[PDB]
Amino acid sequence: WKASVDPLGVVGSGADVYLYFPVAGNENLISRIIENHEKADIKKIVDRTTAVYGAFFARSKEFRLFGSGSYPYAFTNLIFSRSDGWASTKTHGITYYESEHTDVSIPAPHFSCVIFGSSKRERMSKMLSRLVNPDRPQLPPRFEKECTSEGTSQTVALYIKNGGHFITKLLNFPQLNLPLGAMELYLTARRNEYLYTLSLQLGNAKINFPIQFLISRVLNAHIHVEGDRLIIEDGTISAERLASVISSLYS
Repeated sequence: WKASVDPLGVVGSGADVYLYFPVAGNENLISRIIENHEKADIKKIVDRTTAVYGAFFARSKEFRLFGSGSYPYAFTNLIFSRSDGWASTKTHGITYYESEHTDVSIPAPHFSCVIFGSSKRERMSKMLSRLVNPDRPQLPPRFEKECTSEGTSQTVALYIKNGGHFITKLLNFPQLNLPLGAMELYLTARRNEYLYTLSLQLGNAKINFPIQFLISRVLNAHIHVEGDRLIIEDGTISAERLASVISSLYS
């Protein structure tokens, strides 16, 4: 069953936000996000991970994460200590570790699964069943491309169904509840900030040159419209604010 695993089919269909982080080049950002949510075992896992695939579900308030990495027995044995509030349970052989808000499995030496969030978060055995029968989420072409680029790219990818709501956060405005569609967002680290490009689905709504210029100057970015999509390129956001924007999905 480990022969062919699509991590996006494992985190599941129907998410409000899909995320992909190559760990190399994005260490500080991922550390900050983890810190915002509460400890050592998760950081330890990340330090052995090459790529993280994530899905956030607003209704059940949870993140589901899948990591590709190297998780040998000598490593796993030394984490999930009961003095840290981790309980283990035994199941087709696999061990599950549970805590108040975080469940973790290492179902094979190169895969990790983490489910974090409210008491309505998915059961680990249900996520693990998607190792055998995966879901089939639909993702945009560059997001799909980034997901198979580990080693060649360090671009962080997000796909956000409610792009209206996210754009206000990302651009530091207040919550307006804009009538806009899906957003694709691609970021790459420069020093302590991120450079990004995004596309935002506008629908039939027009955006005139005045609103365009003002956002543009606010962001110090190149902006244009293509068909029904607003394209922003060369925007910047600090790694600290980016981490907060992502963290703020939960709570």
